[PDB]
Amino acid sequence: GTSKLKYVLQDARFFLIKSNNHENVSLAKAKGVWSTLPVNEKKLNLAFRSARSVILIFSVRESGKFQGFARLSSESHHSPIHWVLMLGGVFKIDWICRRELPFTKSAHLTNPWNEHKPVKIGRDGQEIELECGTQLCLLFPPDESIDLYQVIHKM
Repeated sequence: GTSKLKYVLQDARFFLIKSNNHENVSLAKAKGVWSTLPVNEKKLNLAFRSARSVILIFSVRESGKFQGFARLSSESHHSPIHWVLMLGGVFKIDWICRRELPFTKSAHLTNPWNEHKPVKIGRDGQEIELECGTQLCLLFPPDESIDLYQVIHKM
């Protein structure tokens, strides 16, 4: 069901994460971490202290899809992660959906914080407005392997 998901998304902040390869999103899915460049690190750190939930939505560049989304559980903090690359600290994340979603299913969603361009268009780190980000997350296929009870307890 979607109800606990809606609870987690309530008044959350959303950010578009662009990755240039699948290897890094596979590592993120496996180890519950992410790292980004400092301009985005400072944005995410400010947003983490600001909101009940800060959601990253992942897209690998040239794939035509989003690869899932996750929730910040930490601020960035400085075991070396062997990304396929000046980086910042490491955020710990909790995955809410590890399922893909093709851009063709999100064509009706525009992002007011990026000139109302379709939500798939955006620089790495681009913030997604509340309602667009919420509906984008609800578009993903339900990930039956994930239990949001643990995640709700961290709010």
